[PDB]
Amino acid sequence: KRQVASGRAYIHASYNNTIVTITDPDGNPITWSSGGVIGYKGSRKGTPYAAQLAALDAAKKAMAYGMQSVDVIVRGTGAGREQAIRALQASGLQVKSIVDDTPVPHNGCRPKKKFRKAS
Amino acid sequence: PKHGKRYRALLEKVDPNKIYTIDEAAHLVKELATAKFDETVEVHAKLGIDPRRSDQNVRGTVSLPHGLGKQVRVLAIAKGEKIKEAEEAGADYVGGEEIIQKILDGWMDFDAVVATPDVMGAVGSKMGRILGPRGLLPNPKAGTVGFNIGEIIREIKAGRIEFRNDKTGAIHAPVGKASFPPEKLADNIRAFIRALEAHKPEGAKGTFLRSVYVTTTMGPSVRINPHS
Amino acid sequence: ARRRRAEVRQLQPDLVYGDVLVTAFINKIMRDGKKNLAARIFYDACKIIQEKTGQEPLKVFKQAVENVKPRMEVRSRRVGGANYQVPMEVSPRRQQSLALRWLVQAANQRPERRAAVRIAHELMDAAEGKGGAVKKKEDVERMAEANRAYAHYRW
RNA sequence: CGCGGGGUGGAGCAGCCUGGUAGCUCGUCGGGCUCAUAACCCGAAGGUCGUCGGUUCAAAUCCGGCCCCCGCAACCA
RNA sequence: CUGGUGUUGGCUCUUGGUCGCGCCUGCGUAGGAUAGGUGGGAGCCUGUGAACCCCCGCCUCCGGGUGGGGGGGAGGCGCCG
Repeated sequence: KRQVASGRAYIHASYNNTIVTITDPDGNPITWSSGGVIGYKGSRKGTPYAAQLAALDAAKKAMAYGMQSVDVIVRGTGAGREQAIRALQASGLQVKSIVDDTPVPHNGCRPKKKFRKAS
Repeated sequence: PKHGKRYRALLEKVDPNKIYTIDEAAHLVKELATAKFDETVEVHAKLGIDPRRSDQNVRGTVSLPHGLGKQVRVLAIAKGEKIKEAEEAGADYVGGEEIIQKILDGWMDFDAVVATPDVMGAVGSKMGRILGPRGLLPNPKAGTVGFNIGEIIREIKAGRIEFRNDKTGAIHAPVGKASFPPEKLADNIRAFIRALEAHKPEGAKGTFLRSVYVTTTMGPSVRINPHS
Repeated sequence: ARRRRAEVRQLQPDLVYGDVLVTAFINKIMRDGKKNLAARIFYDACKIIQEKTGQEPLKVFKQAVENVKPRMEVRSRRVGGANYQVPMEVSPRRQQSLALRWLVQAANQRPERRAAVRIAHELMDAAEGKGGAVKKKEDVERMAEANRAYAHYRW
């Protein structure tokens, strides 16, 4: 309903799928998208091309929502991530700025044995 | 804008909540017919029935005492002495048995299409798939069937009309023109209101007549009183 | 070809229309060195293009090898015990070899008597764009630009 | 038994409602393709729209009788 | 255990399913577009601003329908095809 031109776009890029949310200046979802939202399923979600599409789809579904300029914040790794940022730009939006806010424990919870190879 | 300047001025002489019997409607529709041409008097209404079943789907015919004023070109698909029977009474096209061979590529709408009881085996495949829901169906309940085909054509050229119920549940049919005085319009609109009362389906519950509107081609309508 | 980059074999200009492309198409039309009945056929085709369409056969032939050249395709290439079908634009040389070869193959799946009328009727359809040979061009690109997920392995 | 929803290729199902549109998908099958198969893609055999009558110049449709499944709450001398 | 009522009173906020209307929308395909349906219609919409250029509310099966303000001056829509 409400329509505000200034925004904030989130890129949660993992390994098995890159996902992005677009919030308002307060950080409240206006709409979101992802490698799954698009036609893709399975592994080919983690792929970059998927990331792009997700980003694009997110953009448009954010555009016709009264959007014009967003503040991008990525989190995670995986191919998709990169493409995702570049995608938001050359897509019709206004990438006001990009930040790299990946969560990192100053050594907290012990990771699964997969992530603990870093013995 | 949304409306017009020749249309909206007509929205000053009629109150929707003020029920104008067919006399304050037939006197006020004489001040709604402002057109280069001579309008009509579209008579509409919403009946108390169910248009999705076949016990209350009203239909039939009814001759209005003064007529319409707009000439209808009636034709025929006779069989026997009913070829010269529709040509002595007055018909544009008549008994040619199967003149369906001309109208199978083109045609710029005349007005009517009648027939008789014995040409029912192939008067369904030749021109049964064209005029279909184009209200020209030789429906016997519509009044376009019978050996008395030239007798049913001297009343549809001199008054009589057809009111059919559609999918939604209402009943339309014109009852005159706009140049017809307060006597020719009001009396006529009374011979069509019996056609909805007398043809009133059986399984229809409640006050059959929920409404009965009467306006003018390009003009505003009046929620006219039911019986008067 | 494990050392040098193979080596592009050079054709011999067509004796009637000049173009090397021409003779190449014939080389495919051919079977068992029967370069004569091979050649023969190609032309007879043109004689139909000439009578069926007041268009110069060459002008038609060229435009039929074009409307068929596949701009991209899928090729297998494993990376981690998985056979993805990666897509990548195709060499301008192979881009010809395919079209040529297919125009030929297709022209033999039609219910036509003499071979002549086959290569002819076909070509005329490759130009218009509606052919069985033109077909693969479409069904070979529908493939890629579909698996465009694995694009990122463009070796 | 009173109420009401619809039977459609081998199966289901949008179309009905708001008249004239055999449409969606898998099996089937010829073929393109690939190491192999699925996916992808062209072409096709398969629908009396349960049935029977009328309304219809035309009815899968509106529809009266109706075969049968589903849903339904009650009741059970 | 539980719904309705009685003992049972004050003060604002929120929001349905009905029914009072004021009002707003619709598209398979072929087709210039986005044609719910029947009846009427050969005629009306503009000097209370029309073809179009700019901006926003709204709706979306995203092609585009819709309606007001503000540039601008006289052009639209349909029968028929």
